Amino acid sequence: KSKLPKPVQDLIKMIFDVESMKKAMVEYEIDLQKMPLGKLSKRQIQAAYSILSEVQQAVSQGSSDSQILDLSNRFYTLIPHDFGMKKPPLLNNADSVQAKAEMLDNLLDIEVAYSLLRGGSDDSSKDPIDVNYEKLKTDIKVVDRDSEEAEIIRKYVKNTHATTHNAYDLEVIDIFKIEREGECQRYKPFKQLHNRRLLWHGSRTTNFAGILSQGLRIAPPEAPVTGYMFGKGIYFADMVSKSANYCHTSQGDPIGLILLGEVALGNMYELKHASHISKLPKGKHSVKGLGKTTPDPSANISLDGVDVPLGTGISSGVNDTSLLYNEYIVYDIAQVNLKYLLKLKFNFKT
Ligand SMILES: CCc1cc2ncc(CN3CCN(c4ccc(C(=O)NC)nc4)CC3)cc2[nH]c1=O
Repeated sequence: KSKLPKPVQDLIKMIFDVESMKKAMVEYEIDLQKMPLGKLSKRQIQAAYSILSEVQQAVSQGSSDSQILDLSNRFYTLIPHDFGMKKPPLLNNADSVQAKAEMLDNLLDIEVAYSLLRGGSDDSSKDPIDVNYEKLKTDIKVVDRDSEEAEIIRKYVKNTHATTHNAYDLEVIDIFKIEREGECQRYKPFKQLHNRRLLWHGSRTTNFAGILSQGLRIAPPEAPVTGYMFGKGIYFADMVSKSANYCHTSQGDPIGLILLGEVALGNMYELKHASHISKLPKGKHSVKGLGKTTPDPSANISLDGVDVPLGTGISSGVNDTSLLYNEYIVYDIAQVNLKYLLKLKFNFKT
């Protein structure tokens, strides 16, 4: 029987749950009889991204519905969807391509989780919770509720829930301090960069075995750059609720997981609207999508030399922006050092 703290054991059980992975695939309208969890592979996902790229080239060039049909059908051949004996919906627009690119990004983390469960050894004398914990190659410690770091984190949660995200409220259940093996070494060139910020990154519970094992990653070269607002990078928010929406929790599944990462932003490339960029302009280290609302800059505090933007939301003074709240994007995976993982209870008001 595991000697791991009970919150850590509950975390491992949550993230390695196979029925949750199947549920996530059904939510995507994936046909599990044709493409079960076990048959998902990086080469099939990468091929589907390439087809999505072809569909997008065809839509941006103003092709007809009759022209696009063959391209759209190719995507469904690679990733079989649950439509029985009916014609699947046509992928003939930017929105349809973006939704599919987002689904494939998730499949990449689901594939990692399942490959970890299937690729090791079987020993009945060991607690499977300890076996699965070791597969993450991440030290996970419970942060003491009465500590200085816990007070800072709870204040960040309490102060940055947007009024426009008021259909639910958040309750912090557990705060974990995380250290992925090799991440500190990888982060070393960026450890003293200016503008290092502690930012949020939400994801579905089914992504976390992938995130803890492999870290936050960028969609592969096959992925269409136009399927993401600021291109292919790692996206973060300074408002807890903006990132909590990416957990995709519901009344039927109200427990989510959210990360706090130290992000080396350096010289920010400030943008108000979509820019499907491949690379950053010379001298820039990140993109800052300018929101209408920002946490109050005078309330910014420091936690182990990193800026924590935990002030309540105020007007940024930015006009004519596509964004209600800020977002930060890095285009090199080495610019992120994951620090904390929070288990949240979503209390739905609807
Ligand atoms: C503005 C705040 C914000 C934005 C946000 N945007 C997207 C996502 C979804 N997430 C993107 C990365 N994704 C990949 C998985 C594997 C690979 C891989 O294996 N690549 C090689 N790549 C990509 C998994 C799905 C979550 C988000 N959370 C937030 O808080």
